Amino acid sequence: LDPVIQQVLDQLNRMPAPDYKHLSAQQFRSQQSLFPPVKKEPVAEVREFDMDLPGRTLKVRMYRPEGVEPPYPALVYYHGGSWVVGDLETHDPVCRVLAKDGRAVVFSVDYRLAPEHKFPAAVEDAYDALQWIAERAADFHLDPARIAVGGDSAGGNLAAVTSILAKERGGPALAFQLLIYPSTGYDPAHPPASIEENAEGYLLTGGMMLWFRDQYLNSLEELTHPWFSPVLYPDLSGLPPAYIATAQYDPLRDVGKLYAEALNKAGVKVEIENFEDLIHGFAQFYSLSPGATKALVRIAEKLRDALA
Repeated sequence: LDPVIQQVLDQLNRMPAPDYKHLSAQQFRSQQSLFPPVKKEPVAEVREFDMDLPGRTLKVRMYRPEGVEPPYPALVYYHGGSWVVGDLETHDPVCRVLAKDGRAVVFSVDYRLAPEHKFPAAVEDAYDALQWIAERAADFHLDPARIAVGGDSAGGNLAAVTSILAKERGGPALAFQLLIYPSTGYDPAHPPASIEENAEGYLLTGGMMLWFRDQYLNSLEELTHPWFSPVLYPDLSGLPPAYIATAQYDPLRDVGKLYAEALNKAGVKVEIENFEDLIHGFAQFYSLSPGATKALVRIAEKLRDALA
């Protein structure tokens, strides 16, 4: 068997065969891990509904894990995609792993994308979505004291900013921040080592990074706007405890590190783990790469411990 294939098969075969004799087409379609060849972990329930907010409606997908009992701890998740791409489908596999292994109800938010909707549209969506869900904790049998925010890449950025906004606005209460190789920013006059080092050859490149910023931002001044680069916010005290995952061969590796330092500096509890042999966006390789698979579950296990 071809190297990669043998690996994916065991990864895809991990779960048994669904009781085909009693399987509906809609269910098969929602769970099929054939194309793309990415495994979709089973959860007890997946609901999709609309979130009517002022000026716009956001689609949402809720994942309730099997074996967990109410009140449920929860995670409001914002997908990655550099503020320009990604949707509920691209990160469906990721949310399933976080719900299943994190033992928490996950709410994946379909926030508005640039350039159609420039900064700070996504930021407003992230906060308002958190607020909408928190206001409806009972509706989802959630434990109000165990609602966390999180995201990968641009999504991690949104989760981090939402926490600050929630602090300034007086709420809602956030119990934890799950930041997966987040784009939390840095000072352009002090770009960390990794930015220069891993500029090319690892999926996320410098040319790509500038391009994404062009699509998302309106002016150069916004490069240091705290809602874009939260690491620059002057008062990170009182924020929710956080867990940050970084990838060794990721230009944003040191960016994640810089946020752990800023949070730590402000007296915020934070744990940062750097994953060896992985690149930016490794969550997308869940079920394909053994290392990525192990790392993403490790991240989900960190979420579980945090919301216990």
